[PDB]
Amino acid sequence: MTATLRDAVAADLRSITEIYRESVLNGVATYEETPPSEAEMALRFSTITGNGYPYVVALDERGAVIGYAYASAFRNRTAYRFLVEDSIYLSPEARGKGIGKALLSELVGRCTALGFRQMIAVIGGAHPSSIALHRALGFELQGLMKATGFKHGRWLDTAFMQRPLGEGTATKPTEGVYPDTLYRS
Amino acid sequence: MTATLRDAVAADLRSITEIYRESVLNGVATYEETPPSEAEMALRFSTITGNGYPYVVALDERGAVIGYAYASAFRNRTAYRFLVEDSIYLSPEARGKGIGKALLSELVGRCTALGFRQMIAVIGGAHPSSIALHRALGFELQGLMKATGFKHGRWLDTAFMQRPLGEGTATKPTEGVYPDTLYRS
Repeated sequence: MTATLRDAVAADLRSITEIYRESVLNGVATYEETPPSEAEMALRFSTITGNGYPYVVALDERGAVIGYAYASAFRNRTAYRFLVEDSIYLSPEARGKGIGKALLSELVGRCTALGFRQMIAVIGGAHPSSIALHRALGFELQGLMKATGFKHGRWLDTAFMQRPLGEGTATKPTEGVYPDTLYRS
Repeated sequence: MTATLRDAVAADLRSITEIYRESVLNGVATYEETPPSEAEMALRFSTITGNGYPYVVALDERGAVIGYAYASAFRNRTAYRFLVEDSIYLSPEARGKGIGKALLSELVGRCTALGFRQMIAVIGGAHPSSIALHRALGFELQGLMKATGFKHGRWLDTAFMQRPLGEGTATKPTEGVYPDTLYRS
């Protein structure tokens, strides 16, 4: 079935926070240990969206948020301004329904339209299902940083994947229009 | 000769700031574009050293600072606490003299002694002499993130290298002692 996506709003933060909490506690996708409060998630949302990045939710048939995704900086240093990193979190019962693919497709398309040139995924635990999702969307595995995380009493590998966006490295970005305007001072 | 190294102090701030400034303006080792103020560099210094990470300077024959290096988090999320990232900056005059190797060796040694387990280098521009320096101290190239920076009018690659520290992945860390005590909330 076609996923139902829309941009996230403030009113989604409670559900976002719950989804992320489950991931923090039970998964390896995030290397955070203590679930952030809704207030903290809301600050993060404010910052990401204030920087012009897309932040979207997936909805079930009744309109409830069952997953979310956003792009943000890999690192917010000037020279990295044309690079984005994707983050995707599905509630357990939203998995296996093509919703990850839809969220990632949305991020890829949005960031293409906005003028970013490369997208990186930093995959906690190097989980094969997350690697495969990204591969499905045209990311290529760039490397595996072994034993870089420690969570749930285990050493974790961290996979790095990358996809070009739009013109990629082929052209110079247009001066003075977003996202060239990020991180300038 | 053998390099002269010591821990950085507040009195080294001007030299640190000026060395970094030159790197910001002229180089690809940092993807920052605008030189930070001394006050900003001070905040960074305090933060790094307040987390227990080593921050050292190299001196010339007059005792003046001619290079510096530090370790810090790759990302400050809990599960990354046993991972450090190295940063090394030499003034133009300190180059070609083995000082880079002394500084890197010092960071490796210190971080090993302190109980970190992995070190990553994120090498701006995939600069060949930086890659070579790191390879000589046992780092291995993990991946090349193509066209991830844009500086001086050109697309830059970013190389990721890694070296295990001490026991590496072979044992579990000791609970309750540094650096297990970092990023716990």
